[PDB]
Amino acid sequence: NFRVYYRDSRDPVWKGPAKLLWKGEGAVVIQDNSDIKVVPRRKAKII
Amino acid sequence: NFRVYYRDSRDPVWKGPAKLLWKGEGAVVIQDNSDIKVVPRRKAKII
Amino acid sequence: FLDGIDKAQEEHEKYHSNWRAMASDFNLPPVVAKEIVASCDKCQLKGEAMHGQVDCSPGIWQLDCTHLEGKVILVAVHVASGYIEAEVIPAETGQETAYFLLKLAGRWPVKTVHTDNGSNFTSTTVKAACWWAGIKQKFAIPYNPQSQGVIESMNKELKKIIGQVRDQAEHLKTAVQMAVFIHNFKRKGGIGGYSAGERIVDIIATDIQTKELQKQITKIQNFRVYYRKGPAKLLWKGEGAVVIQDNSDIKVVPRRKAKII
Amino acid sequence: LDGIDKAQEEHEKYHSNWRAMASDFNLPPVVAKEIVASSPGIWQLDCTHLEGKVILVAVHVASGYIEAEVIPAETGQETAYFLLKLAGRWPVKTVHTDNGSNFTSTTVKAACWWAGIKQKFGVIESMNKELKKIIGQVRDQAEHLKTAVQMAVFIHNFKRKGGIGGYSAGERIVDIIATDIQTKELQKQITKIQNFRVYYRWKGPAKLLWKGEGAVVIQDNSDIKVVPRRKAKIIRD
Amino acid sequence: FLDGIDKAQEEHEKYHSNWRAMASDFNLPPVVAKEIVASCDKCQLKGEAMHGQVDCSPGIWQLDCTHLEGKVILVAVHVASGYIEAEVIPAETGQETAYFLLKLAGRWPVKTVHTDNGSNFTSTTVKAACWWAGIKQKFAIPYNPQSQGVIESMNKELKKIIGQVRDQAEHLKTAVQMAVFIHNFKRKGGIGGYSAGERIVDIIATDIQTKELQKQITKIQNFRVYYRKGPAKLLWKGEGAVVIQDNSDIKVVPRRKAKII
Amino acid sequence: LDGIDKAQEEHEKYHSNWRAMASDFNLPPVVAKEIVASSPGIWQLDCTHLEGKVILVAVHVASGYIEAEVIPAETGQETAYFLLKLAGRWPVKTVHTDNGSNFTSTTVKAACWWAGIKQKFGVIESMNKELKKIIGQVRDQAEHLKTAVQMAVFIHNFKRKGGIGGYSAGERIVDIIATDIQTKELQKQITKIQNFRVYYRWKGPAKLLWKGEGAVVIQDNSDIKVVPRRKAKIIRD
Amino acid sequence: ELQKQITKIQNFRVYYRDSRDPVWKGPAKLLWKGEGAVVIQDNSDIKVVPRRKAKIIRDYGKQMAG
Amino acid sequence: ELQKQITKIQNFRVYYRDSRDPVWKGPAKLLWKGEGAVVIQDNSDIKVVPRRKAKIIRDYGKQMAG
DNA sequence: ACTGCTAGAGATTTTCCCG
DNA sequence: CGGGAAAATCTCTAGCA
DNA sequence: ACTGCTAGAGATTTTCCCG
DNA sequence: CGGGAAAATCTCTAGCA
Ligand SMILES: C[C@@H]1CCO[C@H]2Cn3cc(C(=O)NCc4ccc(F)cc4F)c(=O)c(O)c3C(=O)N12
Ligand SMILES: C[C@@H]1CCO[C@H]2Cn3cc(C(=O)NCc4ccc(F)cc4F)c(=O)c(O)c3C(=O)N12
Ligand SMILES: [Mg+2]
Ligand SMILES: [Mg+2]
Ligand SMILES: [Mg+2]
Ligand SMILES: [Mg+2]
Ligand SMILES: [Zn+2]
Ligand SMILES: [Zn+2]
Repeated sequence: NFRVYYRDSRDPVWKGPAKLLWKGEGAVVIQDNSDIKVVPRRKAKII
Repeated sequence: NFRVYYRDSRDPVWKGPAKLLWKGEGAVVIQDNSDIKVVPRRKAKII
Repeated sequence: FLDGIDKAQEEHEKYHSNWRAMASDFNLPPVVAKEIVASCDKCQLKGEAMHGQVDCSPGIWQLDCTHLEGKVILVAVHVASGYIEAEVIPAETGQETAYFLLKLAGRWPVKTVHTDNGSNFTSTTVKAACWWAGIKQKFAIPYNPQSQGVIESMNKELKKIIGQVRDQAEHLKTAVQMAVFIHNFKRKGGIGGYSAGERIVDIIATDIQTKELQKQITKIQNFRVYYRKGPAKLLWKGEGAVVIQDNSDIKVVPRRKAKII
Repeated sequence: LDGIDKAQEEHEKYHSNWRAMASDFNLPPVVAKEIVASSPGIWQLDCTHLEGKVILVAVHVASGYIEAEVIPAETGQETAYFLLKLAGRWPVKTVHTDNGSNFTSTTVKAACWWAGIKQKFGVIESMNKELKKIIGQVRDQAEHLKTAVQMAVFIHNFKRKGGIGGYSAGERIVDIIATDIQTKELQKQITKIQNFRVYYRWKGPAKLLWKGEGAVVIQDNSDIKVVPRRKAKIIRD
Repeated sequence: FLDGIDKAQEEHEKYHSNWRAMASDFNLPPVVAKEIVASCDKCQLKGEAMHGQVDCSPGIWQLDCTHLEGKVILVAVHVASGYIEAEVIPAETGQETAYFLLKLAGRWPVKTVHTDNGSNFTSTTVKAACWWAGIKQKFAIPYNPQSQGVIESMNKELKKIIGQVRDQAEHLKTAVQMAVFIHNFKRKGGIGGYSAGERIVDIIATDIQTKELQKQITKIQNFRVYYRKGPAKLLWKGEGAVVIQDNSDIKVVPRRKAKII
Repeated sequence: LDGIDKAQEEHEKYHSNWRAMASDFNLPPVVAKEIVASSPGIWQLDCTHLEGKVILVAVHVASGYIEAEVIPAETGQETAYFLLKLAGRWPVKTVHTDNGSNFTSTTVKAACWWAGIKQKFGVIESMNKELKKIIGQVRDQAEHLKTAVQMAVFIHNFKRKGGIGGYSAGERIVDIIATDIQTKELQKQITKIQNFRVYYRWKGPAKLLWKGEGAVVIQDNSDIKVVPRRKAKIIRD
Repeated sequence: ELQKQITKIQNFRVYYRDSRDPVWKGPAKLLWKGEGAVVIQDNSDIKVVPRRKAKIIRDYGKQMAG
Repeated sequence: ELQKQITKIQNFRVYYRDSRDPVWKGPAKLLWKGEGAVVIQDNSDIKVVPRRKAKIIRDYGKQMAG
């Protein structure tokens, strides 16, 4: 399991921890409170 | 002698040719129609 | 360290000091200071320092809108080649964009378009067009213009040319076509020293020719390879190396420990 | 380098062009061109009418590849604009028109002068007939006419396959333009080297053909001779 | 080439093709195509791809204003060390800024301040302050925030900290001081693994000590060097190399062809 | 490494501290500390009055370096704010106050708890007198009082030089804080190594002191012995 | 027959990238082409490359300068 | 006397930059310090550096470790 | 005649520790 | 002299607005 | 489950040409 | 095999808004 912290969409405030559901080269798919998002890896931190 | 073409100050339009009066590392001093300016070398082209 | 750790958690809870500071002041192994910082939710404020890479398959186009002198310019780029099609439109609507896209798909092979999430690109009528032309639609991550770096840089370039040739037209649509012409045929560089028109011709022709040649080779060169396994389908033998495809998985194995049948 | 004599014999026996020679005998194309020496940019422009609207069609003669858009008025401005568009999408060297009023306007002439196109005042009519057939076939799938016109241009350029190879007009135009790019590249190389004179072994001046990594192919007295690089001197005249 | 050049100037005058395109199409030496592009005023649209480097002398400070939650935060950074002084102010005025600057100059050795051209920094009262404190004023090139990259990055950093500790204060001025404290003493890294407070102490102390030591050395070690010239003042002999200062010009010469008197 | 015995003799003869030893005999400071073993963060805080305004002065005891600002009200909030400012500009470990109402507020206590300062309820008064003297000397050069106060803080910290060396209070505070940083660095090193035990030549456990590039200095039975690195084994206890 | 075809397939140049390097690697030789992957050969090194990362040309200015 | 002073002056570390390289070069030894220029020695190479480009520390944590 | 920088995240290379 | 792990270094990004 | 890029300017290294 | 000059490659930036 991983914890993800991310900047989503124009909001300059980091959120998390979310579950990592999928990691590709360039972007990750996370689950933050039953709300699936797609975040560029420039805008995430996986721990 | 050199010809200088430069982007001055928030104006996105390149001007010139001006005379180069002085070249330092990082910036140049030019004369465009008796009007001396100081331009960063990121914003000039000397020929 | 049990004493030094607790004095470190208490101080981070107040100052959010970085791992170097808590290693220097509480005498901690850098791994332990890092584990302290890594469990503070308030300190996760930074992402990776990389970039992804955009798809550059031969059939992918990036579309975007751009604005100039009050008008809307719809632009497409062929990603592999740098070849553009632009056109001044009446308004950023799905109707107009679906029209532009039908034209493009009839003039070139378009398999996939990639756009941001502007309302014109996401409209239900651009979707009906793409479904008729057999186009796959790929939408970026919202508010990530880097997902379309190719078309976005092409806006830079198109706008740059239009400014060089603006005094030769009266209307903007004329200058937009002048700039599309100048970019596609009068600017040379990149891979192969080409212009974008020559390069798209080369890319598309190469795709057709390689498809045909490989189809023939596979029709003729029919073999099965056992290496180290199952009857892996042979792909290429040469130079003492063998490339096979075992269960839709491509791998390079040296000629040793690999028999061809 | 060794196949030069085989190439000469094959060409004297079968009159084969430089491509088949430089392909079967593995020769640089300038040499095969020398042996064999020892359309692509043509479009037809015509306006058609249908449901009271003007459709301005362009056909690439060599391939049958179609560019058609509904235009608002059969005026010189709309035709000059259509022509700039076409010239920016494809390499267009010469247009064949029919001396109509719009095709002879000063506007279209200035467009052609800017885009470097040459104006010259039967395939276009058969292509109009095929276009009208497909438009009638797909009219029930669009509301407006311009949409059905583009649907038909699509079906013609990519979903109709005919001719010898079984290709479509888009495949054909790409093959033709590719071959044409090759032709200009070869001619550019020939023009680049044809100002050099080589003295080998010293013998009289020779027309230089190639400057490989291990040899220097030349042509003297209507005959092609291979010499090693160090045995000859290349100067520019 | 006289024919191919004129066909190239005529075509550039219409399309502004790049030098590669005019070399490929008119058979031109790349130097000649480049000379064609280089004489078109309309094609000079791009500057060098470098950056300058900001002054980092021990006595230079970069000041800027920044805004948060509706308030104005004046910030200073010591360039050599990364040490900050911030303070919430009533309004971006020259009076307030001159006050902040008198305080800074009384708390630290400030020889030179570097600012952008905001009206508060250019006011006649900040100038009277700097004249009383013996400060030299350096104004950036207008609209070039890169001239102040240090203070501008410090805004990033200060704002980042204030957001971590904002829930521990009620007012903003409190959180600004909390962040100045955390940055100056609770974050470690850079040159010497230091924090910014330790690093400014080290920089200033090193400056004083080296000034003193070199003053003594030059008072004692008094010699003149003839190399290859005039009696160049000796600076440092050692390891077979000699460094001298001939007419306010410092140069490294090997011990050979250099006699010390 | 060789000067260890010379250092021991010098210390038995003159009782010299570890700095003068590690400076004259070229020793790593942990070794000189072992031989010699064989204030900086103190501020005084007091409020003064002048032209009906409150001036809140802080003095660094060791150096005489002054931080003074005119404050609006002699309240606990203004003092807590002044104290956060000071603690963010300098390393402040302990403040000496005078049990006044503002210095004893819950606000100042929370400020000190956040900034890790210790509160303890004569130099401050002499410094107030000197500050008032300079303020009276420079009052005609400013309109407001806060400006003249900062002018005086400047003159005192940088333009008044006294004492033995002829330094000013800013030079002194920088020297003192530098030496203090050195002290914490040395203590940090000592704390880092004092959990290791060395077995050399095997002999009993030894207190490790240094781990250079070509030797390993230790201390056994209140005596310091240098051994080559390969001749001893270092373990952590 | 077949060896002609193979020698033809190996005349196409490939430009490509690795998943964390932004610069395009210079021309390699194409050995095999599939739907998803392209097998190349860059300096006697047989890499596999995903299709989305490979630009396969022929370079006509090269086919014709020899 | 003098050689003590010189050995002291050579204990200060210098971080510096060249006029077109953004990264700070690691610690060099200080040999001489003037108003405008600092003379250093980085890997047996005696460079001259303008003052505005040199960060002269002493590193106290290193000093107190040998 | 002036000038992008800083700090964190991850990847990659060096160093050190015991054999 | 050999690996393994940890330290050190290097590479690269956002935000400064 | 997706993803910065492109073209020009200058600097630096390779290649080629005649010895 | 040696330099010199030209070609080729590499490094890095703004603007895309
Ligand atoms: C309403 C639609 C849909 C949702 O988002 C907005 C806003 N937006 C913003 C930019 C922009 O910020 N370009 C500057 C830039 C910065 C970095 C980079 F890598 C590339 C870049 F182009 C666009 O280009 C763009 O097309 C849009 C747009 O279309 N929309
Ligand atoms: C009215 C004063 C005087 C004249 O100019 C304006 C406007 N301005 C604009 C930025 C800004 O664009 N920051 C983003 C950024 C971008 C790149 C980079 F390298 C550094 C950066 F900080 C400032 O920071 C800033 O202080 C000002 C300001 O003060 N003024
Ligand atoms: Mg958009
Ligand atoms: Mg865009
Ligand atoms: Mg500002
Ligand atoms: Mg700013
Ligand atoms: Zn934290
Ligand atoms: Zn031009």
